[PDB]
Amino acid sequence: MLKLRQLQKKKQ
Amino acid sequence: GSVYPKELTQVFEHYINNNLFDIDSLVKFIEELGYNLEDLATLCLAHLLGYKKLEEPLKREDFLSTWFMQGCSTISDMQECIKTLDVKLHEDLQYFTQIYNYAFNLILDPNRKDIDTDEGIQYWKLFFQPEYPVRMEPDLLEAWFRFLRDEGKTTISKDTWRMLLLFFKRYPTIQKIISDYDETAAWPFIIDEFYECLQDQQ
Amino acid sequence: SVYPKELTQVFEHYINNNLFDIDSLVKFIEELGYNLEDLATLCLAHLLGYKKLEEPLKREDFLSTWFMQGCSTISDMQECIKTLDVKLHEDLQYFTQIYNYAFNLILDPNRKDIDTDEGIQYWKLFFQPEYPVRMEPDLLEAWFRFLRDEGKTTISKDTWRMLLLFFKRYPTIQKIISDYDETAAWPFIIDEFYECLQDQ
Repeated sequence: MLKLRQLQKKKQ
Repeated sequence: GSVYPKELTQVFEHYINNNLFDIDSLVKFIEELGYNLEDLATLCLAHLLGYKKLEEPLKREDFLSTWFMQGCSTISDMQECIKTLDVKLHEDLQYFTQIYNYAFNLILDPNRKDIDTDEGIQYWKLFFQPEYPVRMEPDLLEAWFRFLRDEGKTTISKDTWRMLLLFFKRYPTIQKIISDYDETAAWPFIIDEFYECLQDQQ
Repeated sequence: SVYPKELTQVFEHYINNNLFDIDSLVKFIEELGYNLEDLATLCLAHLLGYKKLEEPLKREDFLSTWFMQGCSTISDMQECIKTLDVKLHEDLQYFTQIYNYAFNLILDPNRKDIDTDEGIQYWKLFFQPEYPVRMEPDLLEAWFRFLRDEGKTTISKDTWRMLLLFFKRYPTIQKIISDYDETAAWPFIIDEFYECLQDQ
């Protein structure tokens, strides 16, 4: 789930 | 009837943010299940929960349906269910393959058709750990990553992604590729390029 | 070259008019050592990635599958299938996966559910005492009788899946009567079966 963390950075 | 066990509904409610089981929910859920995001077992989880896209929120009914069918009401139970799938990921080549191919569909950004090479490489590093059932020469995996970078392959198609598993089982070493690989087979064209590149660097 | 000569010869041995069609699958099953009514045939179908029995199996899928498994000869394939047949009896999650899978293959093209008749036919195979989900014989008979009596002519995926879970939790008619919770999240049809079991 590395993609999930990437999505966090994009939303923040 | 219609009521799921109260304990299961409490678990859902615990995780949601502003009424949605969103990305922050899934992360917290993985954390509380006792995993790192690097853990491949988290993909079994997503698959078990029937995620199609990580960007879209998980529906309550879907969350509840899934656990009810696994006989789980508590985190403890869900830990046990995932632990079991995690073992199956390591031990059952068919299940590993399915989860491998599934990974691609989740890595896909919205509106794209291929995954970015950097994201792909990062996931290949996870899948090709020696604890997993498709094992190959470390130099070969490194040569593959290097090839993609040096030759400007900025995206990976589904066909390439899916076929690479057979590729690596069929040729676990660079030298095996040199000695057996046939360009006139039906491999993805980028795999043909990889062969030529390896052929040059002999 | 990609695949060993022996493995390509096995595929080639079963083709009809250049396809691996249903006749191919039938003969394959027979040479594997099985009868069509053996549930291990579902393990085979499932291993080879069949979505619909109506569709011919692609050369590449037949070959990729067996190669990944480390099989070249019919004898290797037999060994593989024997193992999965043991797994079908011994491994409850695996059993459940195959049970669930069966429904998808039973489905006629253009349909969302199966005929009750066909449900019952497969239920009778899945619930033989050799298999991991065991119940009172009267309970299964009561379920069949309920479907007839209440005029249930069609079976949904939801019902099919939930019934197994239902029988795992409830091996007897009396346990159902004493312990079943009609307020819980079971499908309506099993709520009806419960009431029917009480009415008698």
